[PDB]
Amino acid sequence: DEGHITNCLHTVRWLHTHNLKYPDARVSGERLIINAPPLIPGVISSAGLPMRMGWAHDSSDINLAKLFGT
DNA sequence: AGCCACATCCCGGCACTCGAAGTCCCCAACTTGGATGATTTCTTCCAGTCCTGGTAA
Repeated sequence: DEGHITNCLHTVRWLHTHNLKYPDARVSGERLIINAPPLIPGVISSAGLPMRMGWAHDSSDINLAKLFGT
């Protein structure tokens, strides 16, 4: 089903490393993809963690995004 | 060696004591024997309603 897979391929455009909408769903615009900052000895942060991505956009997609973003 | 600034130092001076009875010492502080049985601990029915999405067809 090229249509089902096409709808799934489209979700890739909004995979991100950092989520600009987290505290408030009203924020509108582009995604953010950045490598973790250099480690600071006195601070707990993403600097000590491996690279991972997530997904946010329409409520409807949830299932269709799972093929490539898992 | 002679001259000047700044430290303190000791005598004359000053002010206070201050109303107005005493109130007992010393050493000791208990051993033993037992704390109960038999029975039972509730049942009927019920457990609100409405407002407060973003995104794309």
